[PDB]
Amino acid sequence: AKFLKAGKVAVVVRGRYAGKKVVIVKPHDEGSKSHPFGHALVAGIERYPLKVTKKHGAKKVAKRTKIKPFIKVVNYNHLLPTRYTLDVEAFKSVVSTETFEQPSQREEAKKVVKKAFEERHQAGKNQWFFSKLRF
Amino acid sequence: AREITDIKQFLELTRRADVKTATVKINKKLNKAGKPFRQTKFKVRGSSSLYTLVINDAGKAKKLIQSLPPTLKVNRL
Amino acid sequence: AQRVTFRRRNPYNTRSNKIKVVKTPGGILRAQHVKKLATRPKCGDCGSALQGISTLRPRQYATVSKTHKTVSRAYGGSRCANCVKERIIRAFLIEEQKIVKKVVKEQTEAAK
Amino acid sequence: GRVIRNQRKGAGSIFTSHTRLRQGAAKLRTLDYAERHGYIRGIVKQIVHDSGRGAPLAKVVFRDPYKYRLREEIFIANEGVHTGQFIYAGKKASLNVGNVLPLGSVPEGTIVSNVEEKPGDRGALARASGNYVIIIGHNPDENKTRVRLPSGAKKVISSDARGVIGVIAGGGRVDKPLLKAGRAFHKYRLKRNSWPKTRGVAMNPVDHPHGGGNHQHIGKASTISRGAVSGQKAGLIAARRTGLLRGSQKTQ
Amino acid sequence: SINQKLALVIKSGKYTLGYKSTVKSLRQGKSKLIIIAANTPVLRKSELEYYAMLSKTKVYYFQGGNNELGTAVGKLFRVGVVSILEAGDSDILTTLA
Amino acid sequence: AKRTKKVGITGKYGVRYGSSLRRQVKKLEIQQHARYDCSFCGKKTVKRGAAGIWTCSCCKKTVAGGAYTVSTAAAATVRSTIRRLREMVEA
RNA sequence: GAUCCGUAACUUCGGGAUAAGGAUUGGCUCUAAGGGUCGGGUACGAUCAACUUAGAACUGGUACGGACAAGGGGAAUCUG
RNA sequence: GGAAUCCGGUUAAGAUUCCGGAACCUGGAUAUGGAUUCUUCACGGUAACGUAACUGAAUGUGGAGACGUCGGCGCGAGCCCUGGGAGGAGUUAUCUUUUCUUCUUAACAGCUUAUCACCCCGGAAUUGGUUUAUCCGGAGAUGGGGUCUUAUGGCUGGAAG
Repeated sequence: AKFLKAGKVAVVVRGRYAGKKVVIVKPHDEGSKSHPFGHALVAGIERYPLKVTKKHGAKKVAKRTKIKPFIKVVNYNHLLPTRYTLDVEAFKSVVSTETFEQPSQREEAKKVVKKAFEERHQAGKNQWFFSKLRF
Repeated sequence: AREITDIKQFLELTRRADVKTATVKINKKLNKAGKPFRQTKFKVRGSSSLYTLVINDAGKAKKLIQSLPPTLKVNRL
Repeated sequence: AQRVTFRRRNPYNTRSNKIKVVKTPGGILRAQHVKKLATRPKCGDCGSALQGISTLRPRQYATVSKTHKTVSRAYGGSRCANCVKERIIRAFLIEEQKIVKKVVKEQTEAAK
Repeated sequence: GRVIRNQRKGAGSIFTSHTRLRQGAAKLRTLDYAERHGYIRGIVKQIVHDSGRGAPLAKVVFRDPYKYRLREEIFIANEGVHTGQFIYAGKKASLNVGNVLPLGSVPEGTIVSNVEEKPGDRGALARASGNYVIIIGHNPDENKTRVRLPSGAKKVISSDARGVIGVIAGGGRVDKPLLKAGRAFHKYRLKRNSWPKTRGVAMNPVDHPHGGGNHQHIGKASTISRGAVSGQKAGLIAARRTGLLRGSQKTQ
Repeated sequence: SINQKLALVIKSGKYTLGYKSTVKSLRQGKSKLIIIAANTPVLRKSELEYYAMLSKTKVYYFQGGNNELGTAVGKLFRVGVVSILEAGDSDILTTLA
Repeated sequence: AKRTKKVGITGKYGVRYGSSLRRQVKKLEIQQHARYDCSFCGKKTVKRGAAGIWTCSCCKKTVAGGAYTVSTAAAATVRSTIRRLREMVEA
């Protein structure tokens, strides 16, 4: 079946986000008058939250667990699809084709993904997604 | 040893407080097929590099030497 | 037909004593001493020259900015985007197989 | 007479080994805790030509068990190994080509090479190209192992001495004639200094026990005793037979 | 034999040879079966088994190298993986293959 | 055309060295200068680089082997001995 | 020297071998062959630039690798 | 092996060393601008990767330094050869739009520039591409579109003074 779906977690293998884990937000299985190949709209995590222990204080536990996200159109061949799944409905509306092309919308959409991803990592749902892949 | 192409970037160079001196070099050249014309070179000497501004329009050259600061030790030719 | 000399007191044709003959604005030939050529940096895995990195003699890499000696990726000026690519494939699949290798032994200890 | 040539061989002036281009001493890993209790896995990174030697050498990198660093050892490449292979060094490792195991953990008839003599001397026997020992038997009490050396001489050694399974690469090397004095020149150019060894019968009575005469002849028996003296040992030292070997030398 | 079964899919079914067209047909859910040669690299074989389990596709392993897998598909080059897009009238789907 | 009758590669030695010595060289210089099949990628690209070193052009894997051929006759039976001796352990 | 012809015994079949042995060779005037780049909707022509080889006529006190440079060759014996 | 200097002029004899102009390196303090930041530690490209920047100690890994010889091929530099033109000198009983000669551009810097290599689209037997030399392609050729190394070359600055 078509496993590249709108909740699937992928791992980028090519280009400035290589090794950074993403989740497919909108699969475009073929074509565009833009990017003319099978491409997916992914939301990712660029700077992973560091490991936190009992030793870290109240303003260090906040500083350790910040999340820098990114949003990206990426080729299917530059994705390694995983078995993992992440909820996507919190930023389904914000990330679209209109989000790119006008970069002013890009930063106003990156904030929603940061608010969403940090809301998962606190009360730590989806443990595999918020860990840096080691290579 | 570096050409400056923006004429307003050349004018902010002259007040950079190390440029004590400059020079205006005139070269008799031709405009690519026939008749001669007057090109002028505005060379300011910075503390570590020489900036050059070539001006082909000899009218626009006249509006630039008045735009030089009155303190610059301008060496004509 | 203007013959030329060395300019330093090494009169031998060594590696450090190369000569290119150039014309000066005095209208004469003069030799100029050319340094030895820079090699490209090579990839740490495959050994191929890795692109986007400027090729300088090794102490000249301290005069240039960061973006002449890197590309924008994990393992920038060290590995070559295809050894990085197989590194992510290999890290993902073995550590996923280790998740399989954990629980496939958890049925043997549950059924012996 | 004067000092003859093989007595000058030991003073080590021009007769030392020409060891610039050597890659290093080919050695097994030292017996740490991992090598004698379980195993450890290294990666063969490069198969490389070492000057003065016929066998190729293999850089095998290992993870240091006690410090975060990498340790590169230089093995002799057994025949079949390739760069990128995982090599398993230790007691409880598997009987594959390339894995170095103690001799007590291999069955009888296992063909190993680079085998230690004392457990811990990092590789002594069966170490030139093509060679191998055969583990022919175990004595599990007083734990010993009878092996057969490449010269056919049988030897009992410790069952904790290690060795790498397989034979050593570059074998069949000496089946090609050198054809030239240039190839023998370049052969011994990276080993020592004894290429052009003028026959002792063509020298003078100062230079050798064989020199002189109005014909080129040895004059006395060329088989010299073991209890002879440095300076007399020119010929066949302690020869228990001479002439062409007809029959089965080939010791049982 | 298995080589008799493949010879009908080449002449009466739909398929793709090569790696980049195979994992494309995994991503589209268009593959029915993939046959991997024996001498494929283990990392390429590991993701082709991973792309199958994301699509619930069955993996068959050929009993030979890429020189003799390209022989069974009737071609003079060497193929590393063949991906059956469509069983035709052959029976690779319904057999142990 | 067919340039030499029987000397083959060893015609570079000309008339020297003795014919039976140039015959044993021709047996091995054909073997060490030939291209062998790679075990890993299945291409015929493996060429010798030095005595006992056999490198493949594409996939770049360097395999250790015999001095003039990739697999010697001695080490092939060794690999099948240790193959036999290992399956007496797992069985 | 170069070009063309012709090359033996013997051989380890690679050589021997420039084997041995012959012919030609200047100057001038021509002929022929060997090339580059440009425009053809989805058969050719303009033009430019090379020294190489072969041939023909004429010519001279039969001369011409005109100085320079530049293998003597063969039939064997001893020996390494 | 190696941080970094070139041109022009000058002396009775010195010069990559002096003089005029124009650079670069190392060590050191440092001030201002640009950049980053309310998503704290930059964004763009599918990607190769781009850039005026764009924090990163311990420790670890890797690259450069760092490398044989011969052969042929491609490219560059200088030299040689040659055409017109602008000067000068020679020959000129006769001839010769003739014989000789000057016509140059450094280090350094900005833009651009390549074999190789890599990326995307595509999926090839009727096998195709291609070297002087036969090697490459389903482990993805030919093809279309791109990215990089800047040896090297072109233009401009240096610089016609």
